[PDB]
Parts: sequence; structure tokens; C-alpha cells
Amino acid sequence: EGYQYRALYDYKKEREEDIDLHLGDILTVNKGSLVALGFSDGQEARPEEIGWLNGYNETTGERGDFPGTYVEYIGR
Repeated sequence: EGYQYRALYDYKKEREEDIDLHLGDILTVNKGSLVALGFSDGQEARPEEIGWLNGYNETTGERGDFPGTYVEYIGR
């Protein structure tokens, strides 16, 4: 239930709002928490053209926002 992507790049938890991303990580970004900004029906599947997405990195058991370009939506 939500758009889950894969970590294409590695990011370092810099801002207290972003989290730690690493190639091979799994980001569980719900569908509402993502459209909570106003995206369009279909943008949720475009982290590179989305900007930032709040997902759950199960690999690190952490939750927060991250650079969408460093991910790759792959499905639910």
C-alpha cells in the first residue's frame, strides 16, 4: 500500500529531516504521504522528477525524506 522504490544512490542523513540512503536500500513511501504535497496521479512514480520523498528505509529501519533522484520506484 504505497509506492516503494529502491535506493539507486547513497545519501548521508544531513538535514534532521532527511535519512540515510544506500544503494540496495528499500524505501517504503506511502501514497498519501507522497501526494500530501499535491503531486499528480502518476508523479509518485518519478522520484527523480519529484524532488524529495518520505519513505521507510527498512535496511536501516529509519523513516524520513530523501533525494528522489537517489531512488527508483519499482512498484508496490
